[PDB]
Amino acid sequence: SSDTTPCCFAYIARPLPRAHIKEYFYTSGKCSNPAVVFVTRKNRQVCANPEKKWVREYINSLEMS
Amino acid sequence: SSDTTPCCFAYIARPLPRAHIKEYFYTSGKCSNPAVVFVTRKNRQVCANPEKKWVREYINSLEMS
Amino acid sequence: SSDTTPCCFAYIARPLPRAHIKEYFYTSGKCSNPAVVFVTRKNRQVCANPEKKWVREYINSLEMS
Amino acid sequence: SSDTTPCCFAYIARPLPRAHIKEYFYTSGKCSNPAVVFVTRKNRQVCANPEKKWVREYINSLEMS
Amino acid sequence: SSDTTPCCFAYIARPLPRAHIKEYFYTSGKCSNPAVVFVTRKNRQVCANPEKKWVREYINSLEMS
Amino acid sequence: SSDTTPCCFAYIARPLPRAHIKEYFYTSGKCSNPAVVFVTRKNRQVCANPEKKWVREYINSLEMS
Amino acid sequence: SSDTTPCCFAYIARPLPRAHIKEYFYTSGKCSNPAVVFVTRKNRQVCANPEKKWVREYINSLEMS
Amino acid sequence: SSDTTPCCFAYIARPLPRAHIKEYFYTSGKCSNPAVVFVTRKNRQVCANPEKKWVREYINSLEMS
Amino acid sequence: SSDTTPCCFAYIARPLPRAHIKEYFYTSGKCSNPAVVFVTRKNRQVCANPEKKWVREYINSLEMS
Ligand SMILES: OC[C@H]1O[C@@H](O)[C@H](O)[C@@H](O)[C@@H]1O
Ligand SMILES: OC[C@H]1O[C@@H](O)[C@H](O)[C@@H](O)[C@@H]1O
Ligand SMILES: OC[C@H]1O[C@@H](O)[C@H](O)[C@@H](O)[C@@H]1O
Ligand SMILES: OC[C@H]1O[C@@H](O)[C@H](O)[C@@H](O)[C@@H]1O
Ligand SMILES: OC[C@H]1O[C@@H](O)[C@H](O)[C@@H](O)[C@@H]1O
Ligand SMILES: *[C@H]1O[C@H](CO)[C@H](O)[C@H](O)[C@H]1O
Ligand SMILES: *[C@H]1O[C@H](CO)[C@H](O)[C@H](O)[C@H]1O
Ligand SMILES: *[C@H]1O[C@H](CO)[C@H](O)[C@H](O)[C@H]1O
Ligand SMILES: *[C@H]1O[C@H](CO)[C@H](O)[C@H](O)[C@H]1O
Ligand SMILES: *[C@H]1O[C@H](CO)[C@H](O)[C@H](O)[C@H]1O
Ligand SMILES: *[C@H]1O[C@H](CO)[C@H](O)[C@H](O)[C@H]1O
Ligand SMILES: [Cl-]
Ligand SMILES: [Cl-]
Ligand SMILES: [Cl-]
Ligand SMILES: [Cl-]
Ligand SMILES: [Cl-]
Ligand SMILES: [Cl-]
Ligand SMILES: [Cl-]
Ligand SMILES: [Cl-]
Ligand SMILES: [Cl-]
Ligand SMILES: [Cl-]
Ligand SMILES: [Cl-]
Ligand SMILES: [Cl-]
Ligand SMILES: [Cl-]
Ligand SMILES: [Cl-]
Ligand SMILES: [Cl-]
Ligand SMILES: [Cl-]
Ligand SMILES: [Cl-]
Ligand SMILES: [Cl-]
Ligand SMILES: [Cl-]
Ligand SMILES: [Cl-]
Repeated sequence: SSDTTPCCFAYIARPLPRAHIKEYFYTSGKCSNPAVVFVTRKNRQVCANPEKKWVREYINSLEMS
Repeated sequence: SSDTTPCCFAYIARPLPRAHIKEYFYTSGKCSNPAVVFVTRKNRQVCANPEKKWVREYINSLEMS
Repeated sequence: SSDTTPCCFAYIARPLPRAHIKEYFYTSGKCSNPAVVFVTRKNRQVCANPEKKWVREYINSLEMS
Repeated sequence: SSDTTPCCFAYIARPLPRAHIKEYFYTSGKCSNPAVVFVTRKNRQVCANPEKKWVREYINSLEMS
Repeated sequence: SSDTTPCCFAYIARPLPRAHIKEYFYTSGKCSNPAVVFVTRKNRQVCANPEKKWVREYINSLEMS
Repeated sequence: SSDTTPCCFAYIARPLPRAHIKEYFYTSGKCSNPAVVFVTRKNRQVCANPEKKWVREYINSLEMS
Repeated sequence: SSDTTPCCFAYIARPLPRAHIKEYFYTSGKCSNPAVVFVTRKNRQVCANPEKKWVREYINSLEMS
Repeated sequence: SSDTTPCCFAYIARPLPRAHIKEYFYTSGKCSNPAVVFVTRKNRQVCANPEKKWVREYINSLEMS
Repeated sequence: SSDTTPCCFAYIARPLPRAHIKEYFYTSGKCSNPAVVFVTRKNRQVCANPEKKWVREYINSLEMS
């Protein structure tokens, strides 16, 4: 186990393919920049802006299943 | 006693969507900071500030179902 | 994923059986108390005193295996 | 790969066993808090304060082979 | 470990042979240009245009397997 | 050209010790931020601000021997 | 080794025009005085003090071309 | 070859004909007075003040071909 | 014209073939090491030990021709 925290300082511009996304998570509140991280099936991890529509829709899609 | 207990040391500013939350709990009073943790349908866990209005509203909504 | 942190507030009195320990970790520096956590074969987390000899020996055993 | 960055927001107080440490690294400059992360043989990861003598000594020990 | 980031400034013209791709990832959101990087079996990183059909199909192939 | 190139988007404030640096290089002029990367004996890589006095002193020392 | 190497034993105070410089190099570390030599388009060669701010500004500019 | 250095201790006031100049050079930093030497086709050599505009313009003209 | 000075830090071991030598000169008194430089027909500069008999004979040959 690790004491480090994953933070984001920038976001991807174009929406990654929804079908590739395995899960998501909100970055810690200690992070200076609020962000969402999408995790793909092969464990690519992409920082996303929670203020974006497609990001919110993706999260909504993941939770409601 | 000797079991770990979850503590929060910060809160994200942006409120997570009410419809995603399935339950909540208070962190132990032994923690340095008072906190509420919202658990989502997919078991994402977010620390929240109990002194915030929207947090209170969420808890009320969760309790009054 | 969760942004809560496993913190300890008490140390186990009786040394755990070594053959039950599958792994260990140090609690975050965010926690007010320094602590070692052992994870058992049954995935239970047990806080232990970092200064105790058996604790240091278990850790050294786990790392040097 | 991932575009999240490991950040530290607190430091361990007690020096961890030098012999357990496999490597170290400096956290990114994006991180609000400057830190050093020690990585053990079994990949425990511990945040450390680079302004501490034992931390600097450990780093010196690691890089000088 | 390094705090530099792999960024792209040009996209390969000829589609890479699929059988040589062993991994992909998206460049950080910090990079000025959006890009897809394919990692070859010879461990070389190749920038590709995210909009190109063969690029999206390669990614989709890599994630769904 | 289709190869990725290292870019820096921040610098740690605390100068790493001169003695563990074995080499340096400038990031591509295509990067949004001008930067120097110091490579340690154990191949840690740290982004540095070329406009800083200590960075230039280090480079001079590395190149004058 | 038996070949001569250029050394500098002083520096002109007034910085030469940046636009005139096409390249630069460090004198050998064997030279008693550390120095940078700027080479103009018409191949004039001027000794410069590497500890000067404008000199490192020039070098940085020449590198992030 | 010679280890004497050409130095200037005064400057011409009247600008010499640009078309007569085939080259220029900065006097060494060893010289007490910073200066520019213009060399004519028939190898007349004139000391000039680099702080004067016409001198700078002449140099700029020579370097930029 | 250049502000740098040709200095030597090593003496050639095998005496140059006399017929290859075009001219000679003494390195500046500014150089930390005394030396003789022979200029070859191919316009290369070779540092030589000023104490060696063959060096002094070559110089004597060149001056008394
Ligand atoms: O990864 C989430 C949590 O991990 C802990 O190790 C860190 O100390 C916390 O600050 C963080 O919120
Ligand atoms: O790739 C690793 C990370 O290094 C950090 O320094 C950067 O802020 C990130 O943008 C980058 O993704
Ligand atoms: O002008 C080209 C210059 O390149 C440098 O690397 C050499 O040390 C100089 O001797 C040479 O004059
Ligand atoms: O590593 C950067 C290199 O850039 C070249 O242009 C310089 O002449 C070298 O002195 C330098 O080492
Ligand atoms: O230092 C001795 C002198 O020798 C001459 O050849 C150089 O042009 C001067 O710059 C130098 O100062
Ligand atoms: C790492 O340690 C345990 C798992 O061993 C737990 O998930 C903690 O939350 C994490 O920091
Ligand atoms: C969420 O949990 C930890 C951090 O909380 C880590 O990044 C995991 O990869 C992710 O699933
Ligand atoms: C992860 O992706 C590649 C490796 O595949 C690279 O090392 C980057 O540094 C990281 O983002
Ligand atoms: C250093 O590289 C990345 C971050 O730069 C990651 O945390 C690795 O685990 C570490 O060794
Ligand atoms: C004179 O000697 C050689 C030419 O033979 C060289 O140019 C030196 O720089 C100069 O002092
Ligand atoms: C510049 O080179 C030497 C001195 O550096 C000499 O004066 C020449 O005449 C000039 O062209
Ligand atoms: Cl965005
Ligand atoms: Cl899914
Ligand atoms: Cl609900
Ligand atoms: Cl409020
Ligand atoms: Cl606590
Ligand atoms: Cl004991
Ligand atoms: Cl500390
Ligand atoms: Cl080691
Ligand atoms: Cl941060
Ligand atoms: Cl150190
Ligand atoms: Cl960039
Ligand atoms: Cl393209
Ligand atoms: Cl296409
Ligand atoms: Cl070194
Ligand atoms: Cl230029
Ligand atoms: Cl620059
Ligand atoms: Cl004048
Ligand atoms: Cl001309
Ligand atoms: Cl010298
Ligand atoms: Cl001899």
